[PDB]
Amino acid sequence: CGERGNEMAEVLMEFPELYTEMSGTKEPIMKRTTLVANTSNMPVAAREASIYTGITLAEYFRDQGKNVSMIADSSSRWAEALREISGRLGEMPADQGFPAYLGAKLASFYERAGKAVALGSPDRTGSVSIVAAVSPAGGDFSDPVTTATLGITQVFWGLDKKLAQRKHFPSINTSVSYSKYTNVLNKFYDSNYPEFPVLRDRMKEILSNAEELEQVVQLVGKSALSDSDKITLDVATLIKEDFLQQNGYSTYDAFCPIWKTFDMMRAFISYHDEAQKAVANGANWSKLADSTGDVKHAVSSSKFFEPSRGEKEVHGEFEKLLSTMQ
Amino acid sequence: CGERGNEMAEVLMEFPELYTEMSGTKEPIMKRTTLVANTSNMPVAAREASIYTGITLAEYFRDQGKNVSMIADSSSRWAEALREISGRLGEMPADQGFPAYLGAKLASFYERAGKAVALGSPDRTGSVSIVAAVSPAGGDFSDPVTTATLGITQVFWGLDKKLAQRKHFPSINTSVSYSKYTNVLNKFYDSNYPEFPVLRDRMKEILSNAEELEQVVQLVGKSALSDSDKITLDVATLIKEDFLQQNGYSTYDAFCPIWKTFDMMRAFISYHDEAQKAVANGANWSKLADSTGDVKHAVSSSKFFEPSRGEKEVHGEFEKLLSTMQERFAESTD
Amino acid sequence: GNREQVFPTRMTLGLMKTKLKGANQGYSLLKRKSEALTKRFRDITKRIDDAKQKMGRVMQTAAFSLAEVSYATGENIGYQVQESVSTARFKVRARQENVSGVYLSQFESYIDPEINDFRLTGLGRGGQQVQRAKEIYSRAVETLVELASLQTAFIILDEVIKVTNRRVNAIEHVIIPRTENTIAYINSELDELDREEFYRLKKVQEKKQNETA
Amino acid sequence: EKRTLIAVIADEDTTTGLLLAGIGQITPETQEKNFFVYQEGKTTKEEITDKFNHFTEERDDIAILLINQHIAENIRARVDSFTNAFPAILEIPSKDHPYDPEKDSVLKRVRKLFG
Repeated sequence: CGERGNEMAEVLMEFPELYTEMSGTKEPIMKRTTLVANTSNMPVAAREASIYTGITLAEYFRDQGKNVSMIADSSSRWAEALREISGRLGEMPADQGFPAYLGAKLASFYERAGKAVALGSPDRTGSVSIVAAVSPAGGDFSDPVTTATLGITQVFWGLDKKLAQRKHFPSINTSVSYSKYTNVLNKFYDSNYPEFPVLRDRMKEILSNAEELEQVVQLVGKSALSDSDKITLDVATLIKEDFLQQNGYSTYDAFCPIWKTFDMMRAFISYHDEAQKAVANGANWSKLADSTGDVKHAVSSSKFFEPSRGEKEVHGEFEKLLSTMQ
Repeated sequence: CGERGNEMAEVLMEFPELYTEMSGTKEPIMKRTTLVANTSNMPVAAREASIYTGITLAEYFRDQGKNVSMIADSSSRWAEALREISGRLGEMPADQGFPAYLGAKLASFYERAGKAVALGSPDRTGSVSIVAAVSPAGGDFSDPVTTATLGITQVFWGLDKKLAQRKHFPSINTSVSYSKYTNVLNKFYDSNYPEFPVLRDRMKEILSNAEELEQVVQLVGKSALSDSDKITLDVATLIKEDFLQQNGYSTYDAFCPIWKTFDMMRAFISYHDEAQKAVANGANWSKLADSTGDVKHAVSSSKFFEPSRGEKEVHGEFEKLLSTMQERFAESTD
Repeated sequence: GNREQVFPTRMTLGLMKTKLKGANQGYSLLKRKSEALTKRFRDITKRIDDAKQKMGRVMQTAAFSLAEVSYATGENIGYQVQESVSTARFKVRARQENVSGVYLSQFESYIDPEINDFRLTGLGRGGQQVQRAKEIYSRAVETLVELASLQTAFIILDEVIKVTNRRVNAIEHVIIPRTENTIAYINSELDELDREEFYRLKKVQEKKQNETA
Repeated sequence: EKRTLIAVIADEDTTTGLLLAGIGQITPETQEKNFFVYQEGKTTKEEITDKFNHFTEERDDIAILLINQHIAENIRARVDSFTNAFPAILEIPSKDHPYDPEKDSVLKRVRKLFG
C-alpha cells in the first residue's frame, strides 16, 4: 500500500526462485503467495482499496481452511490516503490532519484478523494473521497512526534506526517491543519446549540489565564495574551480535527454525550461568575471558550452522557445545 | 531595517568625520554612502520596502561600474515584518509563524548580489555584495530566517554570545563560521600574498587542535598532555587573544589592512613553528616559555602597530620582529 | 547554560534522559568506589608509617651490626662479601591484589638460595660471625620488601583516587549539568513545535468550519 | 615474573654485608651490580644522582631501590622529584644517622595528605 514499485518487482522476481517444502516438495513460495501492488506514484485513493483487497483475500483463503498471513506494507500510507481524502473532503481534521474516524477504520481492518471456524461444511478452521508495517513521520512513535495501531495490535516489533545504521539486523528495539501472545503460547511451549518461556524471560532480563549498564559504562568506564556487571555486559553483547543479529540475506541466517532458536538460546543462557557461577565462587572475569575465549567463540559461531542439515544434526550442539564446555 | 534610530544617528555623526583614500585624496566616506532607515518603531510594513529600496540603489550603482556593498541590518526584521503582515492576513503559518514564502523571498533578494557587466555601453563591470545581519530568536541558529539565509549565502560569519559577553570581539565562532570563496580567492593571493592561504589553513588547524585539546582538558585537566599539546593550546590562546580579537574602537585596530593581517599571521605561525621545533629538539616547554615570554609579548603586541605608519614601515618592523624571534628561540634552546 | 549541540526530537529527548540517568548512577558508583579506596588509603598510610618506624629501629639494631669482622670474627675484611658477586636472591615477586576493586602491583617475599654465599666458611671468620648477616639481615630485607609493598600500594592507590575524584567532579559539575541543559532545551523546542502544530491545526479547523460549512 | 631485582645504594657496611648474604650483588648477565660503593667524600654527588637515574630509570629489572640517608640528603631534589611506582625507593638509616621521619620523600607525601 503506497510503497516502491521495485519492491513489488523484487517479490515477483525472488518468490518464484524461492521454494517451500511445506507441501512435501519444493514449490515456489510465489505459488502460494499473491500480490496487491499499489505503489506511491499510483492513485492515493487506491491505497485504501489495496488494504481491503488484501484482508478480503486472506479471509477468503481462511474460509478454505488455510492459515493465511496478510503482510500490509505500509498501514501509514492508507492512513495518509484517508487524511488526503478527508482534507479534500471538508470535514474537521484531527490531531495531525487525520480524520476523527482513523482509529475506527484501523480497528475495523485489524478486527478482520483471527483464528476462526469457517462457515459451511466440511468443518474446517483457518486463520488470518496481519503484519502491518507503520512508517511514523520522522521515526516518532507518538504519531496518530502508530498510537492507534499500538492500541489495536497485540504484537509490537518496534524497529531502531541506530541499530539499522550499524547493519544490526533485524533492528528490533527490545526495550519497547512487546508481545501479548506470550501467555497463550505457554501451552505450545509446554508441549514442545518447556524451557522456552523461562529462557526468553532470562534473556529479556539480561538485555535490560545490559541496556541500563552500558549507559553507565559509556561515562565511567568498564573497569569501574563489578565482575558480575562486566559478565552481564559481555553476555548481552554476545547475545546482540550473535543471537539477536541475523543476516536475512545469507544461507545460514535467511531462516532460523524454532529448534535452532531454542538451542542457541539455551547455549547463550548456559554460558551466562557458567560465567556468573565461576565469578560467584571466586574468579577473575578479566582472565577467565581469555581462558574461555574459545568456548565463547563456539557459542558465537553457533549462528553459522546451516539449517539444511535439519534437526538432530545441528542438535549436535547439545553436546559439541554444551558439553565441550559448561 | 527594523533597528535602533540611534544606530542611524551615530552613522550620520561619524561617517562625515571618517576619510577614505579610494579616490587618491582624503574625502569623507559619507560622500559615498547612502542610508535607508526604517527604525524598529517605524511602520513595520515599510521594512520590506526599505530592503527592496536598498538593493535597488545598490544595483543602480553597480550599473555604473562601481563596487557596492549593501548592508541589511537586519534581515530578520524584514522577515518579522512579513510574518506580521501574514498574521494580519490570516495566512497559514510556516515554521515559527513565518509565511511559507519567506525562503523564496530571501533567495530572490540574495540573488540580486553579484559581479556583473553593466547593461549598456561603454563596457563596465560592477558588483553588489550583500552583507546581512541575522537576529535569530533567542540566539538560536535554528531560526527559520537563519536556516534559509545559510542555505542562500556563501559566507557564514557566525557570532558567539559567550565570546561577546567576554568582550572578545569580533565574536566569530571559528568552529561554525565558513567561507566558500576561499577557493576563488587563491588567484588574488597568488598575485599579492602567495602564502596567505597556507597560513590561513595553518591557523585554522591550530585552532581546531586547540578546541579538541580543550575538550580533553575540561574533563581530564592539563596533565598527560605532551609539550606539543601544551604549545598548541598556548599558541591557540595567543591567536584568540591577539589575532582573532580586534578592538574596533581603537586607533590601531579600527582597521587592519590585508598586509598587516598577513604579517601578523606570519608572526604567529612563526612563533608556533619555532616553539614546536625547539621542543621537538629536546627543549622543555615550561622553561622555554619562561625564557621567551619576551618574544611572546612582542608577538602579542604586534597588533598595536599603527597601520597609518604605512605598509613599508610596518612590514619592516614585522621583519625585525621575525628576526628577533628567531634569534631568541635559538638562544633559549642552545 | 552550556548544552550539547543536538537537534530537538523526542528520540533525542529520550536519549538524553537515558544519558542523564546513566550519569547519575555512574556518579554514585564512582562515589562509592572513591570512598572505598579512601578508606583503604587511610589504612595504608597508617601501616606505612608503622612499617617505616619498625624498619628504622630494626635495620640499625640487627642488620647493620654484622659481625663478620673484625674483632667479633676471624677476619677483618669490610667488603669480603662483595667479592662473591653472583645472581641476585632475596628477591620479591610483585603480586596483583584486589585492593578495592582495582588491582595493585604490591610485592611478596620470594627469596631464593642464590649462589649460597656466606660471611664465613671461607671468609676467615667462623659461623657465629655470619649469624647477623645470615639471619637478622635476611629478616631486615624481608621487612624492607614488605614495606615496599606498602610504598607501591600507596602510590598506585593515590593515583587511582585522584583520577576517580577528578572524574566524579567532572560528572557532577560538567556532564550532568550539560545533559540537564540539553534536556531542558529539547523539551522547550519540542513544546514550541507542538504549540505551532496545534495552533496551525486550530486555524485550519476554524477556517474550514466558519467559512466552508 | 617481570621485575624482581633488589638495588642497594649504601656504604660497604650494608651493600657488601648484611642483606648481601642472601640478596647477592650481581645481575644474571650484567656487571653493574645494581649498587654503588658511595665512598665517603669520594663519589661525586652528580655521580650519585647519575647512579640513582641508572637504577631507577635507565634499567627496568630493578624492583626496589634501597638507598641510605647519606646519598638521599644530598640527592634530595632528585628523589623528591621522582614520582613513579615500580622502583619503590626506600630510605634507610646508615652508620649513626637514624631514620629522621621528617626528611624522606614518601613519608613527606604521607603527612602532606591526609596525615
